[PDB]
Amino acid sequence: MSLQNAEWYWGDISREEVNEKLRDTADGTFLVRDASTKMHGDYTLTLRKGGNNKLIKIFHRDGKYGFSDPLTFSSVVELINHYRNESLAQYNPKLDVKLLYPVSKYQ
Amino acid sequence: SIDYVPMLDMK
Repeated sequence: MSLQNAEWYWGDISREEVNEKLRDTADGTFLVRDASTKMHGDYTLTLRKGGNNKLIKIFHRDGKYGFSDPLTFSSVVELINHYRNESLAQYNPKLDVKLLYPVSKYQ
Repeated sequence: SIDYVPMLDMK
């Protein structure tokens, strides 16, 4: 399971725990947790940008993953890996960042 | 944003 071994995936932690980790960190710092929803296989990307934590929803429909219509990524790691090298600006002009610094559960 | 960041569709 590529996702469970991903250093930046923290599974079932709270909004409050994530806020502790993201506190005072540089823009581009990010982790992924499970969505507060009941297991739609849904995850939440939290991203540091402009001094606050952006909550970005990772949708899971058919067998695909993504931030909006259409869902085209075959895994959440594939998705996150993509936006490590490409800004999220095309989804929302306020989000002119990449996923730069992973919050690592090994580190 | 209000809670979750609005992300635009590409379709």
